[PDB]
Amino acid sequence: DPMVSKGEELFTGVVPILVELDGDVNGHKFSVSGEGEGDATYGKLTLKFICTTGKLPVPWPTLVTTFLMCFARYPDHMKQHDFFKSAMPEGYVQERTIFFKDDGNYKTRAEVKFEGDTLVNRIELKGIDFKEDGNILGHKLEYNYNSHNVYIMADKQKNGIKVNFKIRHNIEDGSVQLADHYQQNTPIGDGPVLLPDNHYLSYQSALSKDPNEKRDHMVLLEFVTAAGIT
Repeated sequence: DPMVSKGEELFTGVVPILVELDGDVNGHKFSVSGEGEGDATYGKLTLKFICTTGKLPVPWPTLVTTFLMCFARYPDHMKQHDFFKSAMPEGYVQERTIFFKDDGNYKTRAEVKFEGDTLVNRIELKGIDFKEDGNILGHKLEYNYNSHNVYIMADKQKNGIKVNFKIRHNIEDGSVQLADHYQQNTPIGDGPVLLPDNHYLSYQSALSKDPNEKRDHMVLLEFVTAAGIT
């Protein structure tokens, strides 16, 4: 498949990754830069993020889903369903609303595209209607992360996809903070893209810290594999 070849071909080895985020949550402004690498053959991503403005005013686990689905491992038998890669190098827009249960919401807009050999994720985030002393602005979420399926369907009319999933963030008291994700992606270029049958991505994410790093930061390791089409 001379299409599967093209995007495939852009992702067959280790690819450098840059991430930039500009954020405002209830007027608390912040910026984050991230670097690392993706290896889509194994569904593997290794990333480190730095708050460049000082203290991050929301919990790092809240930004995991915002901070690269083109690095998912699609089984050979499902390569016709990989929208993300098909959209490259010109890229795609990823928009979300993230509804924190009994709290505020993030709205994000990201452009994911190649800049030379580097895969870049540029993000604008706005959060509103958060509680002062709630789980997010009150920093009550644990520094950990649960494994999660992400469900993908075609959105024929935006020539793209829609994505939906729930994340449960562990709260320091032993309870959980639901973060209900609604997502849409659309290609940036006018070139043909793959429009998938319904399927899911399985994600596992591990969070850590760099023992030499004194700035507020997060180290993220993610494994991601497409399935649900046997």
